[PDB]
Parts: sequence; C-alpha cells; structure tokens
Amino acid sequence: MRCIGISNRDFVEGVSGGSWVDIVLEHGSCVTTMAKNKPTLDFELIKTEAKQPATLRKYCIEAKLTNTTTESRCPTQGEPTLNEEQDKRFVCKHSMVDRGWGNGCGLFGKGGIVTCAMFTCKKNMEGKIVQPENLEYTVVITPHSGEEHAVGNDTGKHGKEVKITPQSSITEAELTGYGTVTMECSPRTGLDFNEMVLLQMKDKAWLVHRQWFLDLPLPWLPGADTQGSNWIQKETLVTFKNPHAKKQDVVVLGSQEGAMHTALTGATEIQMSSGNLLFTGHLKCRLRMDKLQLKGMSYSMCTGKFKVVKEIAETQHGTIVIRVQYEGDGSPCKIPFEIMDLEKRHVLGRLITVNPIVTEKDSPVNIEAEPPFGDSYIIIGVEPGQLKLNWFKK
Amino acid sequence: MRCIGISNRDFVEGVSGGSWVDIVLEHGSCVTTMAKNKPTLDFELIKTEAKQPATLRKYCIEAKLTNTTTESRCPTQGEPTLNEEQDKRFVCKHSMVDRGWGNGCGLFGKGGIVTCAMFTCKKNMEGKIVQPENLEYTVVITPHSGEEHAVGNDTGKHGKEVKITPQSSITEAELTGYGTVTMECSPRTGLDFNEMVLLQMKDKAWLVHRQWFLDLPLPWLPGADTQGSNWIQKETLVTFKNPHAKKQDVVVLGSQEGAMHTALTGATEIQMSSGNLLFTGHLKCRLRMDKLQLKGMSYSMCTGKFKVVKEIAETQHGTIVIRVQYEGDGSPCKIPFEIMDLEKRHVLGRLITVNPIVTEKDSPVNIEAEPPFGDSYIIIGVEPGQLKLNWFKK
Ligand SMILES: *[C@@H]1O[C@H](CO[C@H]2O[C@@H](C)[C@@H](O)[C@@H](O)[C@@H]2O)[C@@H](O[C@@H]2O[C@H](CO)[C@@H](O[C@@H]3O[C@H](CO)[C@@H](O)[C@H](O)[C@@H]3O)[C@H](O)[C@H]2NC(C)=O)[C@H](O)[C@H]1NC(C)=O
Ligand SMILES: *[C@@H]1O[C@H](CO[C@H]2O[C@@H](C)[C@@H](O)[C@@H](O)[C@@H]2O)[C@@H](O[C@@H]2O[C@H](CO)[C@@H](O[C@@H]3O[C@H](CO)[C@@H](O)[C@H](O)[C@@H]3O)[C@H](O)[C@H]2NC(C)=O)[C@H](O)[C@H]1NC(C)=O
Ligand SMILES: *[C@@H]1O[C@H](CO)[C@@H](O)[C@H](O)[C@H]1NC(C)=O
Ligand SMILES: *[C@@H]1O[C@H](CO)[C@@H](O)[C@H](O)[C@H]1NC(C)=O
Ligand code: NA
Repeated sequence: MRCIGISNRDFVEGVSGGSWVDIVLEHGSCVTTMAKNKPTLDFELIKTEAKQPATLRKYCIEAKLTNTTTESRCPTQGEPTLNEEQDKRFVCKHSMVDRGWGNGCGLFGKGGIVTCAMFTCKKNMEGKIVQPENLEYTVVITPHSGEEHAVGNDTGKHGKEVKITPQSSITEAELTGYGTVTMECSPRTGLDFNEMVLLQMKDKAWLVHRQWFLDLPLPWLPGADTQGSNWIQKETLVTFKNPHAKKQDVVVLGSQEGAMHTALTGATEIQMSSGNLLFTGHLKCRLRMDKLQLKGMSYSMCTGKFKVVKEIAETQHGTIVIRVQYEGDGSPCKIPFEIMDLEKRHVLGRLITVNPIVTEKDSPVNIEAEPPFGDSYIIIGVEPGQLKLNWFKK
Repeated sequence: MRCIGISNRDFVEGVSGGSWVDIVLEHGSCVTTMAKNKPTLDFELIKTEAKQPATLRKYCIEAKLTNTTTESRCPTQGEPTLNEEQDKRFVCKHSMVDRGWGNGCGLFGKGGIVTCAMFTCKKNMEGKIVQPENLEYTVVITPHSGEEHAVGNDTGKHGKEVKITPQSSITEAELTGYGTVTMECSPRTGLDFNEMVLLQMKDKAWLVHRQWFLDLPLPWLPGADTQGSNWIQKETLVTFKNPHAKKQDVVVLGSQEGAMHTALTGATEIQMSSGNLLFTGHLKCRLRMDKLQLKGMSYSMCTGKFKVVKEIAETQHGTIVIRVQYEGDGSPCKIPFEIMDLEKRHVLGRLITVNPIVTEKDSPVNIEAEPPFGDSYIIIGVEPGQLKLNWFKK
C-alpha cells in the first residue's frame, strides 16, 4: 500500500489466466500489481547503485601556480635552461626579451628566456565508466495488507527489500505470509553505457558522452593515476604573457566549476548520495506469482458490523481508500466489501486491495477499491448494520 | 639614455627651425627626441593612474546556500508561507508535491510548498567607471648625459619624473643642468570612457563595454551598496528542483570566476597593481625646448687621447653605443667625435648623444652615434692617439 498517494502510480493486472505479469519501474514511479486470486502488491524501485565504476580520467578544474622561477641568456648565448623544465609538476615556456647594457649584456638584441611555475591542482572532476552488468537495483515490495499504518507509509518497515542484478539470474521474493513471488529482471537503461561517462563534482553528478568528456580542454590525469601531480595539458589553465619583451608572466585561469555546470545544461543530471544514486532507467521485470497465495482463504466472512475509522478519500487516480474498524466478535475473519450500483442490484466496482480481512478487534483495516465513474455504493459488512456509504467518481 | 636597448623605440626630431616637437608615448614605448643645438632627450611613460572611479555595479561570481527551510500545506489549505519569503538575503520558490494519508493529509492531491535558502556571496567582481579628466600620467625624462651608467638604466635615478594631467594646463620640466622644457599634453586614449567599464577581479582587470557588463547573468548589488547581502537576481546562481513532486531542492551554481575569464577573451586586458594600472593609450604631447640649452658649450675640445672602455655595440635600430675613458689632463672638456668615411675626408654619420663631454679623468662616457649603412669610421679624440675604430652597419 506504499503506492497509495503517489502521483506516478501505474496499475498492472495479470494476463487473464497466466499468473505472470510484466511491470516497469523507475525512480519516482510506483506500480500496483493485481492478479486473479492473488494478493495485490506494490512495487517501487528504491535505489540503483553502480558497484564500483572505473575512473576513466580526472580533470583539474581549478589550480594554483607557485614556486615560479626563470632563466635567461644574453643575445648569442644559446637558450636558457631550468631544471624544472623537466619536473612534470612544473609548466614552462621559452620566450625572448630585449637585452643590452642597461640590463646585463654587452650586446643589444633579443635574448632568450624560459619561465616555469609549479602547478598544483585544487579541485578536480572525475569522469567514470559504469557497466550495466554490475548495477544492483534495490526494490521494495509492499503487499496490500490493509494494515493500519500501511497506506502511503514509506518507512520500508512494511515491504520486503529485494536486491537485484542482471548478472544474477532470476531473484526470488519471500513475502512473509503470502508465500513467494519471483522477479525476472533485465537491464534496459536509457542510453548506452559505453558512449556515456559518469561525471562527478563533489555532489552534482551527470552522465555525458564519452567523447565530449575526453575533449574537455582541461588539465588531466589518466584514471590509473595515484600521483596526482603530473597533470597533462597543464597549459589549458596557464597563460604566458610577454607584451613588451621585458619579462614573461605565468597566470592561472581560475576555477572552471561553474563553467562546467553551465556546459552541463543539456546533460543528464543524476542525484547521488556518496554512492547511492537515483538514475533514469526503465527497469523491466517479469512477475511469476505461482508460489504466491491469498492470505486466509480459510477464514469466514465476518458477521458483525464495521465503523468507518477514516472517511473515504479519493486518490489522484480515481481509486478510493477507506479505513474501518470491526466491532463484531468474529475475530480473524474476512470483510464483506462490494461496490454495488445505485439500487444495490448489480456490482460496479472492484477491490484494489483484494481480499480484506480483520485480524484484531482493535486494529483498523485499510481498503482501496476502484469504484466506477459516477455514482455507486460502497457496501461494507453484512445485514445487521451494513454500511452503505454512497460515492461519486471523477 | 634610458631608451637605448628598448625594442619599441621611436626617434623624434625637431621641426627644422622651430624648437617644438610632438611625441607619442604609451607603456612599452620609448621616444628619443633631438633638435638643433638642443640636448637629446629620452621620454618614457612610466604609469597611467586613474585617481578614484565609481563602482557602477558589483556582481557575485560564487555563492553559498545556507539555513534552508521550507513550509508546506495539505491539499486545499492555501499556499505555504515562510517568514524568510521576505528576508532579502533569502531566495525562495513555491512549488507543489503529492500529499495524502501516507504523509500527513486527509486528502490526496497536489499540496503547496515553498522553500527558502540563505544566499551568501563568497567572491565578487566590481565593474567601475572612469572619467579621462582625472588621469595622472607619470613620465620620466632621461637626457642623453653620456653618464657612465645611463645607457638603458631603468632605475629612474637618471631622469626627472614628471606628473601630468589633461586638466592641469601645460606642465614644466626642470632638467637639472640643461634648463627647462615644457610638455603640452592631451588625453587621446584608445576607446571612449563612457561606453567602457573597468571590470576587476582581485588582479586581472579588464575594460569592457558598459552594456555587455550590465547584461551579465549574475547576482548583483547597485554600486552605492554598503550592505553586501541583499543581492539582486540571486536566482541566476540558484536552481530549484522538484522532479517527482516529493520534495524541492535549492542548489548553488558554483564559481563563475573562470567562466568570466573565458568570456573576457576578446576584452581589453589591463595589468594593475592595486591602483596603479598600465593602460593602452597614445598619450600625445608637444615639446617646447626654448628654455632648454646644451650643456658646457663653454668648454674646449679635449686634446688627450681616449681609451675604449666598452667595445662598440650595435642596437636594434642601427645605432651604435661606445664607452670611452679620457686619459688626457684636459679636465672638464668636450670629446671630438665624428663618423667620417673610409678615407677620413668627408662626414657620414651623426651623434645621437649630442655634444659629448668628459667630466672626470676617471668617469667613462657613453656615446650613441648613428653611422651610415655600410662602412664608416668612428674617429674619437685628436691626432696624438686619435682612435680610428672602423664599423659596418646593417
Ligand atoms: C509507518 O510505519 C511505522 C512502523 O510500522 C509498524 O507500525 C506498527 C505500529 C505496526 O503496525 C507494524 O506492523 C508496522 O510495521 C509506524 O511507526 C509506529 O507508529 C505507531 C503509532 O505512531 C507506534 O505504536 C505505538 O502507539 C501507541 C499508542 O497507543 C504508543 O503508546 C506507543 O508508544 C507506540 O507509539 C509504533 O511504536 C511505531 N513503530 C515504529 C517501528 O516506528 C508509523 O507510525 C507509520 N506511519 C505512517 C506513514 O502511517
Ligand atoms: C643604474 O644607476 C644606479 C644609480 O645611478 C647612479 O650611479 C652613480 C654611480 C652615479 O653614476 C650617479 O650619477 C647615478 O645616478 C647605479 O647604482 C650605482 O652603482 C655603482 C656601481 O655599481 C655604485 O658605485 C660604487 O662603485 C664603487 C666601485 O669602486 C663601490 O666601491 C661602491 O660601493 C659603489 O658601489 C653606486 O653605489 C650605485 N648607486 C646607486 C644609487 O645604486 C647602477 O649600477 C646602474 N645600473 C645600470 C643599469 O647600469
Ligand atoms: C617552493 O617555495 C617555498 C617558499 O620559498 C619553499 O619553502 C619550498 O621548499 C619550495 N618548494 C618547491 C617544490 O620548490
Ligand atoms: C543559520 O543556522 C545556524 C545553524 O543552525 C544558526 O546557528 C544560525 O543562527 C542561523 N542563522 C540564520 C541567519 O538563520
Ligand atoms: Na669633399
């Protein structure tokens, strides 16, 4: 009954005869499955967690230049040389400056120069690759127990959590009391997982095109990196200025954080809490309910009368939910429940929460029925005090 | 002699007769002025400092969201309300979420919501407006004294520093020993100063178009601001997400520092040290040298012989510089110096450092002459030991 109250709720019914039903889940969605002489169940896909992707690459989006040093030579004295010219943490550039008496040389002319500054990354992205094979989809199955606090309760303490993997065959489900049901799940994500890379920025984390990712004009380190200093293309964030041949300067290009966001507009976002993300993927599964069995078809209809505990409420999908309490002595019994017509002649509606049964003189029961459009009557209980609440749909 | 050794060096000669000469300065440039029976002078424009512009506006390029709070209502209970909805430091957004039994309401339907988060700026730009009238151009005048350490010496301790302003009439120049010269300067900058705004980012500071500046999609405060909290358009850096009608989130758009740089590519850069900038502007001035007079035309040519102290060096502009020392007893006397021809008959070159004179038996003298293309002979001194150094130009 977890679905009762969710906007994006899909109702799925069993193939007339065959106790097999196909459903589709996706974060922000809910599915209420029904099947002849079978408990009504609610399925929701909690989380979709990639186990441990691989760091394809690692871009630096903000750096600091330090320990700047420079070497120069007089005209006709060959190129300058700096040891740092070989230190992978340093970024260097050769250039030329005017030289003459006024500044150390006996000759006037363009003299060679070379400047180096130590590049230290301050913040970095981290593109990653995920393989559908290793995607553990968690799914919570909440049966329409009718339990007092079940309606819309998203605690989890009402359904049975089930872990699933495409590379884990067909998984089984133990529904404490109803038996067992089995799910035949297959990946079937939105976009390809090879052409797409999982980019991450301390919190916001998208999913972009492999190529676009790699073409990013930013200092980077190959995934297999551990050093975290020998950045490739350090100059994509470093600029060398020598305007009047006097001196040469090295500058930082400042944080690219926002620029990345600004460029990840069309990209596919993906909320994620340090490892448990909430993707976008139609996770299809097949349901076998052969081992599933109604609860207590060994009980007898109740004879006593019921007291509406919580007034009939209509859901965003035309269904109605009502809560009632049993006052009869019957003890563990079934609740009479029909959606008759205006004259109590025929039947016009169906129970969504199939086979309603009281379990304790003092535990109210929640029932979700689906009345027709227009009028109908919700007839609950039997003759002595039979509630005959009227209703109008859509 | 400060110009000797500078690449961008312009030689300016006086209008045959009139002792008035027009020169143009700009950072990274140098001008060597000459005029019949007048000392040769070198002009360089040290700095161009705007006195105190006005903060047109102040954009925030990096912010932090804090103290998030939210109010919500059940279906058919009117809009939610937050006190912060009125606190100018807070950014808020109304929205809708599904509600029903499972989460507090007796009805199922879209319930109103409103979320607010306190916006705190962390880093900011600061566009500014400058008016030409108040631009104090500093200019250093270094005469061709011939002084031992003058060639290319950029210490300043050789020339006389002169402050100048368009709104300061015509300025006078006291050249200790040569008399006085006067400069008639007029603004004449590159671009207009109304259509352009002086943008600044902790060091890097450009000059962009007023409109483009103001159209920047960034939180901002009117220049006259002192508060520094009631930012306008805070949402240009704040995003509200409510994907599944469950909850609504507020997020920061992260630093725009680099994005601004990346967008200030075509813009006009402007190095600046906390107030003293180095602009781009052809500062034209007119020179009156009437009160200027050659030095020591009361001395007599030396008779002794000279010793080349620093070998003849050629500059990036065909001129040659030589340093010699006097060994004669003559004391304060003039140095004989001519650029004769291959046969010591006629004259082929001119002195740039006009009227060379020794001043101390032990103080070498620097002379810059301009020999012709091809051969010529630098004849220094007189008969007894007259140096006859030969030379080849270009
Ligand atoms: C969502 O579900 C949680 C937990 O579900 C269990 O609730 C119990 C009562 C039972 O129905 C079991 O089958 C469910 O799995 C609900 O949390 C429970 O809340 C109730 C009432 O708020 C608590 O019961 C007791 O009530 C008496 C009143 O006479 C008090 O004196 C007791 O101190 C106690 O509160 C119970 O302790 C809670 N148990 C847990 C696990 O938290 C929750 O109320 C429900 N909410 C929704 C969405 O309806
Ligand atoms: C650029 O100019 C500075 C200062 O200019 C003055 O230099 C003095 C010498 C004189 O010519 C005056 O008219 C100039 O305005 C030069 O700095 C000076 O350097 C000299 C030599 O390096 C120093 O002179 C002395 O030399 C004797 C050697 O016998 C030593 O024993 C003394 O200790 C002393 O060094 C003088 O002190 C310096 N003065 C100043 C103000 O620094 C500088 O060398 C020159 N450089 C270039 C670009 O050529
Ligand atoms: C960088 O410069 C600092 C400050 O002078 C010094 O302490 C440090 O040892 C230098 N480190 C490197 C890598 O050059
Ligand atoms: C913001 O929240 C902090 C942490 O609870 C609190 O100390 C502070 O007083 C709050 N300030 C504002 C402006 O709400
Ligand atoms: Na002749």
